[PDB]
Amino acid sequence: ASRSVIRSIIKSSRLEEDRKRYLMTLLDDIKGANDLAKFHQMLVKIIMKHHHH
Repeated sequence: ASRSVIRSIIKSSRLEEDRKRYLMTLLDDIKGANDLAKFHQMLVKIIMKHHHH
């Protein structure tokens, strides 16, 4: 997905702030559309797993 969409998903999430910042450092190191898409795919899985507690 786009960097802006991924950023918003992390920022709006209920993850611990330091864990949000961790994910942003990873995102900053990601390069390319394919890799951004894979990151977003991982991210959604993480968020939904965390939410489902």
